[PDB]
Amino acid sequence: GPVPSRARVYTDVNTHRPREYWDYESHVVEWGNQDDYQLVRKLGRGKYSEVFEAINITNNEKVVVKILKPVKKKKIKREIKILENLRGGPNIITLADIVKDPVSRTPALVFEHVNNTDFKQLYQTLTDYDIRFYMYEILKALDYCHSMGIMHRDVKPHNVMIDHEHRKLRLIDWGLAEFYHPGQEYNVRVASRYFKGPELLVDYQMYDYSLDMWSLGCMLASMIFRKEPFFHGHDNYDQLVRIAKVLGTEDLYDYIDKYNIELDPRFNDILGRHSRKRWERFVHSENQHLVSPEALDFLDKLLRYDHQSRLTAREAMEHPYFYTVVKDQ
Ligand SMILES: Cc1ccc(-c2csc3ncnc(SCCC(=O)O)c23)cc1
Ligand SMILES: [Cl-]
Repeated sequence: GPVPSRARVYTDVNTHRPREYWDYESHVVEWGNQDDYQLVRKLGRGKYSEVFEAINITNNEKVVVKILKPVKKKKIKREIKILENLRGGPNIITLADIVKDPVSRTPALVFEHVNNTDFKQLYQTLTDYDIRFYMYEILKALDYCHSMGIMHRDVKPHNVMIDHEHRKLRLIDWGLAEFYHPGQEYNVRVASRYFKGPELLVDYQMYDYSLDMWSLGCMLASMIFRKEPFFHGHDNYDQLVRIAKVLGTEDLYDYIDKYNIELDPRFNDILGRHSRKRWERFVHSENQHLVSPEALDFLDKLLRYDHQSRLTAREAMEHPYFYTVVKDQ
Protein backbone atom coordinates (compact mmCIF):
# COMPACT_ATOMS: atom_id res chain seq x y z
CA GLY A 1 0.00 0.00 0.00
CA PRO A 2 0.99 3.63 -0.51
CA VAL A 3 2.51 5.79 2.23
CA PRO A 4 -0.07 7.83 4.21
CA SER A 5 -0.25 11.61 3.96
CA ARG A 6 -1.84 14.48 5.90
CA ALA A 7 -2.09 18.18 5.09
CA ARG A 8 0.82 20.32 6.40
CA VAL A 9 -1.60 23.09 7.38
CA TYR A 10 -5.18 23.30 8.59
CA THR A 11 -4.99 19.54 9.17
CA ASP A 12 -7.76 19.26 11.79
CA VAL A 13 -9.93 22.33 11.24
CA ASN A 14 -12.95 20.12 10.56
CA THR A 15 -12.16 17.73 13.41
CA HIS A 16 -12.77 20.63 15.82
CA ARG A 17 -15.92 22.16 14.34
CA PRO A 18 -19.32 20.98 15.55
CA ARG A 19 -20.80 18.28 13.33
CA GLU A 20 -23.15 20.70 11.57
CA TYR A 21 -20.24 22.62 9.99
CA TRP A 22 -19.00 19.76 7.75
CA ASP A 23 -22.02 17.37 7.87
CA TYR A 24 -23.75 18.84 4.85
CA GLU A 25 -26.43 16.14 4.61
CA SER A 26 -27.92 17.34 7.94
CA HIS A 27 -28.08 20.98 6.78
CA VAL A 28 -31.57 22.51 6.62
CA VAL A 29 -31.79 24.98 3.73
CA GLU A 30 -33.52 28.31 4.35
CA TRP A 31 -35.23 29.05 1.04
CA GLY A 32 -35.72 32.56 -0.30
CA ASN A 33 -38.50 33.60 -2.65
CA GLN A 34 -38.35 32.34 -6.22
CA ASP A 35 -40.60 35.18 -7.44
CA ASP A 36 -37.92 37.73 -6.44
CA TYR A 37 -35.94 36.67 -9.53
CA GLN A 38 -36.65 36.94 -13.25
CA LEU A 39 -34.46 35.12 -15.76
CA VAL A 40 -33.04 37.38 -18.49
CA ARG A 41 -30.80 35.17 -20.62
CA LYS A 42 -28.79 31.98 -20.57
CA LEU A 43 -25.10 32.52 -19.87
CA GLY A 44 -23.83 28.97 -20.18
CA ARG A 45 -24.30 25.39 -19.19
CA GLY A 46 -22.39 23.03 -16.96
CA LYS A 47 -22.67 19.28 -17.09
CA TYR A 48 -25.07 19.42 -14.13
CA SER A 49 -26.37 22.98 -14.26
CA GLU A 50 -27.40 25.89 -16.43
CA VAL A 51 -26.44 29.47 -15.64
CA PHE A 52 -28.64 32.51 -16.32
CA GLU A 53 -28.28 36.23 -16.00
CA ALA A 54 -31.24 37.37 -13.90
CA ILE A 55 -32.71 40.42 -12.17
CA ASN A 56 -33.72 40.70 -8.54
CA ILE A 57 -37.02 42.44 -9.16
CA THR A 58 -37.24 43.86 -5.62
CA ASN A 59 -34.15 46.03 -6.12
CA ASN A 60 -33.38 45.77 -9.87
CA GLU A 61 -29.89 44.37 -9.18
CA LYS A 62 -28.27 41.95 -11.62
CA VAL A 63 -27.71 38.44 -10.26
CA VAL A 64 -26.63 35.08 -11.63
CA VAL A 65 -28.94 32.07 -11.19
CA LYS A 66 -27.57 28.54 -11.43
CA ILE A 67 -30.35 25.95 -11.83
CA LEU A 68 -29.00 22.57 -10.78
CA LYS A 69 -30.12 19.58 -12.80
CA PRO A 70 -31.72 16.44 -11.33
CA VAL A 71 -28.63 15.11 -9.54
CA LYS A 72 -28.19 13.38 -6.19
CA LYS A 73 -29.32 15.85 -3.54
CA LYS A 74 -26.17 15.14 -1.49
CA LYS A 75 -24.09 16.89 -4.16
CA ILE A 76 -26.38 19.92 -4.09
CA LYS A 77 -26.35 20.14 -0.29
CA ARG A 78 -22.55 19.95 -0.19
CA GLU A 79 -22.19 22.92 -2.55
CA ILE A 80 -24.74 24.98 -0.57
CA LYS A 81 -23.14 24.19 2.79
CA ILE A 82 -19.66 25.07 1.47
CA LEU A 83 -20.91 28.32 -0.08
CA GLU A 84 -22.57 29.30 3.20
CA ASN A 85 -19.48 28.38 5.26
CA LEU A 86 -17.26 30.53 3.01
CA ARG A 87 -19.70 33.41 2.45
CA GLY A 88 -18.10 36.78 3.06
CA GLY A 89 -14.55 35.39 2.70
CA PRO A 90 -12.18 37.37 0.46
CA ASN A 91 -12.71 36.85 -3.28
CA ILE A 92 -15.21 34.03 -2.78
CA ILE A 93 -18.37 34.29 -4.85
CA THR A 94 -21.32 35.36 -2.69
CA LEU A 95 -24.34 33.05 -2.61
CA ALA A 96 -27.06 35.67 -2.19
CA ASP A 97 -30.07 33.33 -2.13
CA ILE A 98 -31.36 29.80 -2.68
CA VAL A 99 -34.82 29.31 -4.19
CA LYS A 100 -36.89 26.49 -5.61
CA ASP A 101 -40.05 26.01 -7.61
CA PRO A 102 -42.68 25.69 -4.85
CA VAL A 103 -44.55 23.09 -6.92
CA SER A 104 -41.79 21.24 -8.81
CA ARG A 105 -39.12 21.50 -6.06
CA THR A 106 -36.38 22.28 -8.66
CA PRO A 107 -33.49 24.15 -6.86
CA ALA A 108 -31.61 27.27 -7.93
CA LEU A 109 -28.60 29.08 -6.42
CA VAL A 110 -28.60 32.87 -6.72
CA PHE A 111 -25.17 34.51 -6.84
CA GLU A 112 -23.84 38.05 -6.89
CA HIS A 113 -23.20 39.06 -10.51
CA VAL A 114 -19.60 39.59 -11.68
CA ASN A 115 -19.20 41.51 -14.95
CA ASN A 116 -16.69 38.94 -16.19
CA THR A 117 -14.43 39.24 -19.21
CA ASP A 118 -13.77 35.81 -20.66
CA PHE A 119 -10.20 34.90 -19.82
CA LYS A 120 -9.31 33.94 -23.40
CA GLN A 121 -9.75 37.63 -24.23
CA LEU A 122 -8.67 39.12 -20.89
CA TYR A 123 -5.41 37.23 -20.32
CA GLN A 124 -3.70 38.44 -23.46
CA THR A 125 -4.16 42.05 -22.26
CA LEU A 126 -3.04 41.66 -18.64
CA THR A 127 0.12 43.42 -17.57
CA ASP A 128 2.79 41.96 -15.30
CA TYR A 129 1.28 43.88 -12.38
CA ASP A 130 -2.28 42.73 -13.23
CA ILE A 131 -1.12 39.11 -13.09
CA ARG A 132 0.51 39.60 -9.69
CA PHE A 133 -2.57 41.42 -8.40
CA TYR A 134 -5.07 38.77 -9.54
CA MET A 135 -2.84 35.90 -8.43
CA TYR A 136 -2.77 37.50 -4.98
CA GLU A 137 -6.60 37.79 -4.97
CA ILE A 138 -6.89 34.08 -5.79
CA LEU A 139 -4.43 33.22 -2.98
CA LYS A 140 -6.64 35.13 -0.57
CA ALA A 141 -9.61 33.01 -1.63
CA LEU A 142 -7.63 29.77 -1.39
CA ASP A 143 -6.02 30.51 1.97
CA TYR A 144 -9.48 31.42 3.27
CA CYS A 145 -11.23 28.29 2.04
CA HIS A 146 -8.28 26.08 3.08
CA SER A 147 -8.29 27.66 6.56
CA MET A 148 -12.01 26.77 6.74
CA GLY A 149 -11.29 23.11 5.96
CA ILE A 150 -12.30 23.19 2.30
CA MET A 151 -10.47 22.14 -0.88
CA HIS A 152 -11.77 23.77 -4.06
CA ARG A 153 -10.51 20.98 -6.38
CA ASP A 154 -11.44 22.72 -9.64
CA VAL A 155 -9.14 25.76 -9.81
CA LYS A 156 -8.86 26.91 -13.45
CA PRO A 157 -9.34 30.17 -15.38
CA HIS A 158 -12.96 29.30 -16.24
CA ASN A 159 -13.75 29.33 -12.50
CA VAL A 160 -12.21 32.76 -11.84
CA MET A 161 -14.56 35.66 -12.62
CA ILE A 162 -12.81 38.99 -13.17
CA ASP A 163 -14.61 42.33 -13.48
CA HIS A 164 -11.44 43.92 -14.79
CA GLU A 165 -12.45 47.63 -14.70
CA HIS A 166 -13.17 47.22 -11.00
CA ARG A 167 -10.17 44.91 -10.29
CA LYS A 168 -12.77 42.54 -8.87
CA LEU A 169 -12.10 38.80 -8.75
CA ARG A 170 -14.27 35.97 -7.46
CA LEU A 171 -13.56 32.24 -7.31
CA ILE A 172 -16.65 30.34 -8.41
CA ASP A 173 -18.08 26.84 -8.97
CA TRP A 174 -17.69 25.16 -5.60
CA GLY A 175 -19.56 22.13 -6.94
CA LEU A 176 -16.46 19.92 -6.76
CA ALA A 177 -15.25 21.33 -3.43
CA GLU A 178 -14.95 19.04 -0.43
CA PHE A 179 -14.17 19.11 3.29
CA TYR A 180 -10.67 17.96 4.24
CA HIS A 181 -10.40 15.21 6.86
CA PRO A 182 -6.93 13.77 7.59
CA GLY A 183 -6.33 10.29 6.21
CA GLN A 184 -9.46 10.31 4.04
CA GLU A 185 -9.15 8.77 0.56
CA TYR A 186 -10.64 11.16 -1.97
CA ASN A 187 -11.89 10.66 -5.52
CA VAL A 188 -9.05 11.47 -7.91
CA ARG A 189 -11.59 12.17 -10.68
CA VAL A 190 -11.76 15.89 -9.89
CA ALA A 191 -10.50 19.12 -11.52
CA SER A 192 -10.08 19.65 -15.25
CA ARG A 193 -7.46 17.57 -17.08
CA TYR A 194 -5.01 20.43 -17.65
CA PHE A 195 -5.09 21.47 -13.99
CA LYS A 196 -4.97 18.01 -12.40
CA GLY A 197 -2.07 17.62 -10.01
CA PRO A 198 0.26 14.66 -10.36
CA GLU A 199 -1.34 13.05 -7.28
CA LEU A 200 -4.60 12.72 -9.27
CA LEU A 201 -2.85 11.38 -12.36
CA VAL A 202 -1.06 8.64 -10.41
CA ASP A 203 -4.18 7.76 -8.37
CA TYR A 204 -2.87 8.90 -4.98
CA GLN A 205 -6.08 9.41 -3.05
CA MET A 206 -4.82 10.91 0.21
CA TYR A 207 -4.39 14.42 -1.17
CA ASP A 208 -5.25 17.71 0.49
CA TYR A 209 -5.42 21.49 -0.04
CA SER A 210 -2.09 21.47 -1.89
CA LEU A 211 -3.96 20.07 -4.90
CA ASP A 212 -5.34 23.59 -5.41
CA MET A 213 -1.81 25.06 -5.36
CA TRP A 214 -0.81 22.84 -8.28
CA SER A 215 -3.80 24.09 -10.30
CA LEU A 216 -2.85 27.63 -9.37
CA GLY A 217 0.70 27.03 -10.62
CA CYS A 218 -0.75 25.80 -13.92
CA MET A 219 -2.74 29.03 -14.23
CA LEU A 220 0.30 31.15 -13.38
CA ALA A 221 2.41 29.38 -15.99
CA SER A 222 -0.23 29.95 -18.67
CA MET A 223 -0.41 33.66 -17.82
CA ILE A 224 3.27 34.62 -17.63
CA PHE A 225 4.30 32.44 -20.62
CA ARG A 226 1.14 33.24 -22.69
CA LYS A 227 0.48 29.53 -23.30
CA GLU A 228 -3.06 28.43 -22.36
CA PRO A 229 -3.31 25.78 -21.03
CA PHE A 230 0.33 25.28 -20.11
CA PHE A 231 0.26 21.46 -19.80
CA HIS A 232 -1.90 20.25 -22.70
CA GLY A 233 -2.36 16.47 -22.52
CA HIS A 234 -4.92 14.62 -24.65
CA ASP A 235 -5.84 12.22 -21.84
CA ASN A 236 -4.85 11.69 -18.22
CA TYR A 237 -1.82 9.55 -19.09
CA ASP A 238 -0.53 12.02 -21.68
CA GLN A 239 -1.15 14.80 -19.14
CA LEU A 240 1.47 13.36 -16.79
CA VAL A 241 3.74 12.99 -19.83
CA ARG A 242 3.34 16.71 -20.59
CA ILE A 243 4.22 17.50 -16.97
CA ALA A 244 7.22 15.15 -17.09
CA LYS A 245 8.62 16.80 -20.22
CA VAL A 246 8.90 20.01 -18.18
CA LEU A 247 9.52 18.98 -14.56
CA GLY A 248 11.58 15.98 -15.61
CA THR A 249 11.10 12.27 -15.02
CA GLU A 250 13.63 11.81 -12.18
CA ASP A 251 11.66 13.93 -9.72
CA LEU A 252 8.51 12.14 -10.84
CA TYR A 253 10.01 8.75 -10.06
CA ASP A 254 11.36 10.07 -6.72
CA TYR A 255 7.78 11.13 -5.88
CA ILE A 256 6.27 7.76 -6.77
CA ASP A 257 9.07 6.01 -4.85
CA LYS A 258 8.61 8.24 -1.78
CA TYR A 259 4.89 7.47 -1.51
CA ASN A 260 5.22 3.83 -2.65
CA ILE A 261 2.71 4.51 -5.43
CA GLU A 262 2.00 1.56 -7.73
CA LEU A 263 2.47 3.18 -11.13
CA ASP A 264 0.42 1.75 -14.01
CA PRO A 265 2.88 -0.18 -16.23
CA ARG A 266 1.58 1.66 -19.30
CA PHE A 267 3.20 4.82 -17.92
CA ASN A 268 6.79 3.62 -18.10
CA ASP A 269 6.55 3.18 -21.87
CA ILE A 270 5.21 6.68 -22.52
CA LEU A 271 6.96 8.71 -19.82
CA GLY A 272 10.40 8.04 -21.27
CA ARG A 273 13.27 9.95 -19.70
CA HIS A 274 13.28 13.75 -19.62
CA SER A 275 15.54 16.28 -17.99
CA ARG A 276 13.99 19.06 -15.97
CA LYS A 277 13.73 22.10 -18.17
CA ARG A 278 14.83 25.47 -16.87
CA TRP A 279 11.77 27.74 -16.60
CA GLU A 280 13.77 30.27 -18.65
CA ARG A 281 13.33 27.99 -21.66
CA PHE A 282 9.69 29.10 -22.00
CA VAL A 283 10.52 32.82 -22.06
CA HIS A 284 10.46 34.55 -25.44
CA SER A 285 9.95 38.02 -26.87
CA GLU A 286 6.14 37.75 -26.78
CA ASN A 287 5.92 36.98 -23.02
CA GLN A 288 9.15 38.45 -21.60
CA HIS A 289 7.41 41.51 -20.15
CA LEU A 290 5.40 39.17 -17.87
CA VAL A 291 8.37 37.15 -16.61
CA SER A 292 10.73 38.09 -13.78
CA PRO A 293 13.14 36.10 -11.59
CA GLU A 294 10.48 36.46 -8.88
CA ALA A 295 7.81 35.04 -11.17
CA LEU A 296 9.92 32.02 -12.09
CA ASP A 297 10.97 31.37 -8.49
CA PHE A 298 7.34 31.50 -7.36
CA LEU A 299 6.17 29.23 -10.19
CA ASP A 300 8.93 26.75 -9.39
CA LYS A 301 7.64 26.50 -5.80
CA LEU A 302 4.05 25.73 -6.84
CA LEU A 303 4.72 23.17 -9.58
CA ARG A 304 6.31 20.41 -7.50
CA TYR A 305 5.40 16.75 -7.85
CA ASP A 306 5.40 16.17 -4.09
CA HIS A 307 2.23 17.84 -2.84
CA GLN A 308 3.88 18.30 0.57
CA SER A 309 6.67 20.48 -0.90
CA ARG A 310 4.36 22.99 -2.64
CA LEU A 311 3.89 26.41 -1.09
CA THR A 312 0.75 26.77 0.98
CA ALA A 313 -1.52 29.65 0.01
CA ARG A 314 -0.26 31.68 2.99
CA GLU A 315 3.43 31.01 2.21
CA ALA A 316 2.73 32.01 -1.40
CA MET A 317 1.37 35.39 -0.34
CA GLU A 318 4.70 36.03 1.44
CA HIS A 319 6.67 35.57 -1.79
CA PRO A 320 8.63 38.60 -3.09
CA TYR A 321 6.74 38.29 -6.38
CA PHE A 322 3.91 40.06 -4.52
CA TYR A 323 5.99 42.80 -2.87
CA THR A 324 4.47 45.61 -4.93
CA VAL A 325 0.92 44.24 -4.62
CA VAL A 326 1.06 44.06 -0.82
CA LYS A 327 2.19 47.67 -0.39
CA ASP A 328 -0.77 48.63 -2.62
CA GLN A 329 -3.28 46.81 -0.38
C1 LIG B 1 -21.00 28.60 -17.18
C2 LIG B 1 -20.93 29.87 -16.59
C3 LIG B 1 -21.78 30.89 -17.04
C4 LIG B 1 -21.74 32.18 -16.47
C5 LIG B 1 -20.89 32.46 -15.42
C6 LIG B 1 -20.83 33.72 -14.88
C7 LIG B 1 -20.57 34.73 -15.73
S1 LIG B 1 -20.53 36.20 -14.90
C8 LIG B 1 -20.83 35.46 -13.42
N1 LIG B 1 -20.97 36.08 -12.23
C9 LIG B 1 -21.25 35.37 -11.08
N2 LIG B 1 -21.40 34.00 -11.22
C10 LIG B 1 -21.29 33.40 -12.42
S2 LIG B 1 -21.56 31.66 -12.36
C11 LIG B 1 -22.37 31.34 -10.75
C12 LIG B 1 -21.38 31.15 -9.57
C13 LIG B 1 -20.99 29.66 -9.34
O1 LIG B 1 -21.40 28.81 -10.17
O2 LIG B 1 -20.27 29.39 -8.35
C14 LIG B 1 -20.98 34.11 -13.57
C15 LIG B 1 -20.01 31.43 -15.01
C16 LIG B 1 -20.03 30.14 -15.56
CL1 LIG C 1 -2.97 26.43 1.77
